Amino acid sequence: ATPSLRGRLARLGNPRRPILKPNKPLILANHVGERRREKGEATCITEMSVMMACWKQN
Amino acid sequence: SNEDLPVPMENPYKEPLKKCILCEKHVDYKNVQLLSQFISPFTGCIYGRHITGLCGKKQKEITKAIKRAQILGFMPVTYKDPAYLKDPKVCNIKYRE
Amino acid sequence: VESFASMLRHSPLTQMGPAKNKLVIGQIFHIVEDDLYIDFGGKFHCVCKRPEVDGEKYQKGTRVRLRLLDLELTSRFLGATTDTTILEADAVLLGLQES
Amino acid sequence: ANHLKFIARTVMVQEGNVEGAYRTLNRILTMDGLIEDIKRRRYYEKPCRRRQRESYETCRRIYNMEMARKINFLMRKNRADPWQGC
Amino acid sequence: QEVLQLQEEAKTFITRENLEARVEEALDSPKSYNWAITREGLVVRPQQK
Amino acid sequence: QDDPPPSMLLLDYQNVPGIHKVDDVVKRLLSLEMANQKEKLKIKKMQLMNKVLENPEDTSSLEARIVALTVKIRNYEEHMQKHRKDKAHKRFLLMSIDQRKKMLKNLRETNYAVFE
Amino acid sequence: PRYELALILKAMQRPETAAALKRTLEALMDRGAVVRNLENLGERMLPYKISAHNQRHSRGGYFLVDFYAPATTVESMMEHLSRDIDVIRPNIVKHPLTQEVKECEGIVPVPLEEKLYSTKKR
Amino acid sequence: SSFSIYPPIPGQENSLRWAGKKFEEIPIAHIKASYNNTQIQVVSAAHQPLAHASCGTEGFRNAKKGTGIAAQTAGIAAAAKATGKGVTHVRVVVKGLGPGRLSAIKGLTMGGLEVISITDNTPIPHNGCRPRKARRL
RNA sequence: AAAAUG
RNA sequence: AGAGUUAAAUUAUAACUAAGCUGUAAAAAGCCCUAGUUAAAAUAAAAUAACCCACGAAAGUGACUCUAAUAAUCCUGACACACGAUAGCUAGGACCCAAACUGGGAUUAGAUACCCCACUAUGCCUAGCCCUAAACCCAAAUAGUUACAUAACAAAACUA
Ligand SMILES: [Mg+2]
Ligand SMILES: [Mg+2]
Ligand SMILES: [Mg+2]
Ligand SMILES: [Mg+2]
Ligand SMILES: [Mg+2]
Ligand SMILES: [Mg+2]
Ligand SMILES: [Mg+2]
Ligand SMILES: [Mg+2]
Ligand SMILES: [Mg+2]
Ligand SMILES: [Mg+2]
Ligand SMILES: [Mg+2]
Ligand SMILES: [Mg+2]
Ligand SMILES: [Mg+2]
Ligand SMILES: [Mg+2]
Ligand SMILES: [Mg+2]
Ligand SMILES: [Mg+2]
Ligand SMILES: [Mg+2]
Ligand SMILES: [Mg+2]
Ligand SMILES: [Mg+2]
Ligand SMILES: [Mg+2]
Ligand SMILES: [Mg+2]
Ligand SMILES: [Zn+2]
Repeated sequence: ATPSLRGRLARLGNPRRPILKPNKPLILANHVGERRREKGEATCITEMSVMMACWKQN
Repeated sequence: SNEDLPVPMENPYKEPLKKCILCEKHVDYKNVQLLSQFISPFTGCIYGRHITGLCGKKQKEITKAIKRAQILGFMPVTYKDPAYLKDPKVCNIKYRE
Repeated sequence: VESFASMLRHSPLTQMGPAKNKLVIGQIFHIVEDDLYIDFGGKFHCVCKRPEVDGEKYQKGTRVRLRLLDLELTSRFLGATTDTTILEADAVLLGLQES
Repeated sequence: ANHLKFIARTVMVQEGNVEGAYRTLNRILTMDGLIEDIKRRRYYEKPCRRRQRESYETCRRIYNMEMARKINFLMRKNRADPWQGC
Repeated sequence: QEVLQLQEEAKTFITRENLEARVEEALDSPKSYNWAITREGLVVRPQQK
Repeated sequence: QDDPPPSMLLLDYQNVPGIHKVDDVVKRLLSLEMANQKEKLKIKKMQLMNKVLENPEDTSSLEARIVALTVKIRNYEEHMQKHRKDKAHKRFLLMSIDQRKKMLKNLRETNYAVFE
Repeated sequence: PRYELALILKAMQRPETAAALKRTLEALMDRGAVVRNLENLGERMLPYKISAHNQRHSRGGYFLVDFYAPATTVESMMEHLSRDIDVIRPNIVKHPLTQEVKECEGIVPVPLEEKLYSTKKR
Repeated sequence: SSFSIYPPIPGQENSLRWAGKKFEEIPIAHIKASYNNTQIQVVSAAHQPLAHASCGTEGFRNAKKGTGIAAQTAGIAAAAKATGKGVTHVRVVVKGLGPGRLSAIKGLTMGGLEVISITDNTPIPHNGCRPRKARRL
């Protein structure tokens, strides 16, 4: 469920201390963010290790 | 002069408000079996509103009861008791997928 | 001369009351490859999925039974002055004019 | 220390599957918030920064939940348009 | 009514004469406050086991 | 200083019949010995209003309010005598003194005989 | 019941527990408090190993002593039970029965807050 | 095949055996996976250290011991030293969050040990000691 | 990581 | 505001194992009276609950228990009275951990800085001072209205 928003921001009618302090106005935009491309990582370091074990032993 | 005009009266189709599972119940610090259903079995954290689904009063009351029982010597803090581990699942959190 | 208060008091929509979990008859007026546009007749047209049983029997003009959920799906969002209208209704399929 | 050991944050391996049991255990900690708690407790954060982090996280969560709600509301209009050409 | 309610409870209080009986009775009559809940909102007791 | 007895059978269980017929066990529980400080505040308010005021029912009156706040001022001074570093209750006592003085000025302006 | 006392006694023999309870209730009465009921919760595993009186305690019997006591005598009983060597953990709280159960009215639906920003055209 | 991920606590009457021993007698592999090192020590159920191997002891160096490869090699050598004393099953206890966390866990399996249980005993102070100041001022 | 001036 | 208590971590302290531990993009310095596991007082702080928005006039407050307790039959109002985060001063006590300053090691042409290690004042308790903050929600207090009406941005425009 969506968190409550009543009495959170600093307004003229709000009597209490503001709770949330938005960096940018909380207006729902008309476009979603572009999907993030995942950061790559090295592959089979585990099998490279057993490959080099033969070379260090033999 | 029209007898078919709408009359300003209360809504008859007003559905009853949803109740938390413990509305009009008694929360206690000695009921470790009840307090254990709202704590994680592996870590011991107290579940939030989005997990339990309790209205505003009983969430604070169950939190205070858990915190009191953890220090009075009735319930462990780090884990949920295996004796009460087999209780029915009330929380809405799913770990194993 | 009949007055609008008088005919609205006897309108079927007034007799239905809330539109939640109400059984209505609708007639299909448009057909998509897999979506059926059913006009239950209240304000808007609902869109339903073609079932697996007797799927060939759903044609244009066919009368079906619906369990109405909402007359018009609207809701409020952040920073919106008014609702976001879906121009549709919510209903589910039960049968096709069982008579 | 005072509690009995091998009860909390323990996952039992099934049929020798260790890689998946570790993923299950990692899911336990991520969904209980322990991983972020450790990464945050590595270095101390001042209360002024803690309040800003809480406010930013709450605003981001509210925006994300509202966007997801609108997306799920508008999923119905994903169907192919039958009035093409009008 | 509250005075009458307490009057009935005054008979079952623990006193010097009742100390020896009450201690032994408590040592032989264990009590449990454990009770759980369900999603429907009903209470379930472990005492039927 | 006033000395309210601990076995006084406090106000909430004083005007009901049959209080003296029950035994000492019930009478002790229904007395000030088992009571908190707010009960003693009510008892002191009652005992001061029965002797200082002329109409105990007229609470909205200036002199009744002055007596009611005098009870609270005495309680606040007693609290101060125990807690020296308490600044919140010190502020409460100092503001109640000003309120009582303001209403005493108003009473002096309106009804002189009652003020004296 | 006004006050409640959650007495965690050391796990020990039946006559020793009887004597400890008798002397504890005698100490409760000597301060001017009437004990209303005595309840035994049974001897279970302690949630954690409690270190008290230079002893590591793993077991312990639970007891519930509800009574009526003046507000002035609450602390002296705590000091007595602290130096009592057969008590693992003394705790005096308010009895849960004196707080009346208010009507837990239910989940009142809260609407989405609106007019948080002006009507400027973005 | 009703299998529960919950631990077999000694308080119950369950019947589970690994190489003829109960869950309470199976040795422990304490694995501290720090941000710059990974230390593995195999102790018995009686808290007697059997095998100890760490990336520093594996002939590594300052920054090369922080990688997951050093953790895997340390796990392999710790597994070899454990098998030297005749052990079959062990319970892994992971301490700390680091890069050599999963790699040194799988190192025991690569070196010839069967992992039956993994317990995350990570230090989580409930706002106890104040940690050091944040970097990048 | 680093890294000034016109 | 007082009084009492501690669940996790940390440490002074003992026992087994190892020759390394810490440290960063990489190193060096430091510690090898070092490190891992099993037990362990004192001090400091108070995970999740909190997607909660309550209390207090403000500063401020969210580990537990008990006591006292949160002015005004409720307008505004000072240079008068009382408070007033952190930082700083005095006396006594405490010191796990963090850290101004300082001393070493990195980088740089220089680095009396950002990076690493150690430590002091200090952060902790009682008593007495100091009376300062981007003490800001930069929006004064009290009762109101959605009438006329967008310099711009931002939290809409306004009355007595
Ligand atoms: Mg306020
Ligand atoms: Mg901004
Ligand atoms: Mg933006
Ligand atoms: Mg700065
Ligand atoms: Mg120049
Ligand atoms: Mg103090
Ligand atoms: Mg401890
Ligand atoms: Mg010391
Ligand atoms: Mg060196
Ligand atoms: Mg805490
Ligand atoms: Mg008030
Ligand atoms: Mg004024
Ligand atoms: Mg100050
Ligand atoms: Mg200071
Ligand atoms: Mg110091
Ligand atoms: Mg330091
Ligand atoms: Mg230097
Ligand atoms: Mg401020
Ligand atoms: Mg200003
Ligand atoms: Mg003003
Ligand atoms: Mg413009
Ligand atoms: Zn409820």
